[PDB]
Amino acid sequence: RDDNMMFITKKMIEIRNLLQKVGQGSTVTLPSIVVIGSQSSGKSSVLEAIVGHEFLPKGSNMITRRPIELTLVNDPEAKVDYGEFPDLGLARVTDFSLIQKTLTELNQSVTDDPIRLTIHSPNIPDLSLIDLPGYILKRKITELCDKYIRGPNIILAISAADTDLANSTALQASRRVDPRGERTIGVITKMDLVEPEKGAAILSDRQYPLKLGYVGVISKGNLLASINRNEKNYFGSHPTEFGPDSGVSTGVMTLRKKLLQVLEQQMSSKLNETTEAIQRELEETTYQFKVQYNEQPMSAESYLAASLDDFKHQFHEFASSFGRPQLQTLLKDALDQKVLDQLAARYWNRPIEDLSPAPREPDNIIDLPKADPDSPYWHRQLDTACSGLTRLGVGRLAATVAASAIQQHVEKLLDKSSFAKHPSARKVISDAAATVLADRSYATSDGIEISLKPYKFDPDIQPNEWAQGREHVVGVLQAELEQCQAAMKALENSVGGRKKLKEVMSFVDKARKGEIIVEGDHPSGAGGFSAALLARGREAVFLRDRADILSLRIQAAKSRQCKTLTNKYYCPEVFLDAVATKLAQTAVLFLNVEMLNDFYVRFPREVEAKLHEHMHAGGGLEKFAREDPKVRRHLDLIRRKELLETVLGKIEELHRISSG
Repeated sequence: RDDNMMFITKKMIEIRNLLQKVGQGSTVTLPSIVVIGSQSSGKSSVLEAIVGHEFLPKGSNMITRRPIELTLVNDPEAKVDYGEFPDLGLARVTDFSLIQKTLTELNQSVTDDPIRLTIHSPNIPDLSLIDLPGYILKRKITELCDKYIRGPNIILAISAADTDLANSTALQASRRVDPRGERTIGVITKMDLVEPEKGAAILSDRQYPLKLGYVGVISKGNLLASINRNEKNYFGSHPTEFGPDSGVSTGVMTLRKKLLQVLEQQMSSKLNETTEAIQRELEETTYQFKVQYNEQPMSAESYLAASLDDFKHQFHEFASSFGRPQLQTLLKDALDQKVLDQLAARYWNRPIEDLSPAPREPDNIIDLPKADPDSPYWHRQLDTACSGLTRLGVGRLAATVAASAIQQHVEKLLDKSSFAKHPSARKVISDAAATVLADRSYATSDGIEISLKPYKFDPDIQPNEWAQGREHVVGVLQAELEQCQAAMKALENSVGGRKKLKEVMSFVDKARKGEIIVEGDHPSGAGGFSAALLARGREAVFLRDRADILSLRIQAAKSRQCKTLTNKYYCPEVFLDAVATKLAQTAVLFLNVEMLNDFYVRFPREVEAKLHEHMHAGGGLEKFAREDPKVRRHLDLIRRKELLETVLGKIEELHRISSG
């Protein structure tokens, strides 16, 4: 008739689960029933726990590496037998076969954390037992068991009637950690297959007595009531031995009632000291919240928003920094390299292989200053050079160059930004920039080609542009010369002595004249030189000839005859650089408007949308907060304080219920 006892035990198991949810070792907890049993005694254990409420998944092949915190609720007003998982909150399971597949899947998965469980049934009384592995690597299981039983939990030991009592590791360890036998109750299972003379012997024992006594039961829809009826009728077979007025106590209902009483008593006793300790740790947590974070509230979404605004301000400063002259230098450099490409491909020497060269005799690159001004060869050469340079993918070159530049700045800005950690969000940002630039790339390119269409027809060069082209050509050409000489010296140091590479140069020059010819029947050795030495000699001769042409053409570009633009066909370098600079600058105008400005406008919106879709689609906002240690400690402190507050509230409500 102790409905109020039922309610008070319910409130206390609730507050226990709350304390468990503030964390392990981060607070004091309330006791509960710990069950232990030997191999046979533990099969009878899991079977006992089954029949203690209703059929649930146990046994079979179990790792038992993780305990199972069963928290039961008295379930009036609900007419369906449903059990739910707290970690998978708000998810209910109707059939315990699904619970079978789930918790046995957690079994096969195997941290040492115990899985919590909650089951509601009107038949079952609210309780709080935890099932750890039964005794049978095996040293570790006994370590965890010992650790669990040493603390003042109400330990529930089971023992099969077949095994001797002094042989059961369940009762033996029960007596190991509890010599008085004051906080342990015993259950003798599989008791149907013994004589009731054994029943009185095992259940009523003076060899290893204990308070709370032993309780013998035979454990094995409507399975609860079925096992109940079996308990009621089995004892009619031998009523005088274990029946009314017999000292022993049996059946499942009595075991459950006793469990409720003992749990209520032990828990209620520890309740006062636990309560005082919780009040202390709430005081301390509040103190740390004041001193270290100045009581500043924090949420994951707040962190994400603030850091995103920081990144946006940083990007704004960058965009104010970037502008158009940077594009000017970038494009003008790329077109410098293109000018070099054209001049080499149309005027200068080629790569080197063993076959002797075609003569190219009628006109040569060095007679250019003193050649016929009306020369069809030179006219055609400079004209096809300019046509080739202009009718090149200058649009796609500008688009891809500006794209790589912007993306590089975005990744660097990210490196210095608040998104240094959280690599997932960082990748979302970078990929957003990449997709915006990719979207604008084609339109930028095609538009640049259209804007260049009039300079493709007549890129008329003004004298000032010509002088600019002269000054720039000198620097570009001389820089290329220095690169050639550096690669030459590197070739010398690579091959060995300068004299050796000079010898291989003599051989390659000999093969380049008529003085010697070689056939390709043996591609391993030609001359007194190896195949690799020969290849390196070819590259060395190429570098030599290109270097000589380069210095000669630098002197020619510095000549007085190149001062005026009227002999453009005599000075292709300066002319091509003038064309390159002009194309570069007008392409830079169109690029800056179209691609750059579209990036400055679309980039923040794309960041916002893709980040939202990531954080809300992946549930990755909470993990995003978890990634940074400082904010993780901050949110952990806030959650801890809130949890302790709600716990104290429940305790005060309970104390109100039992005081008035």
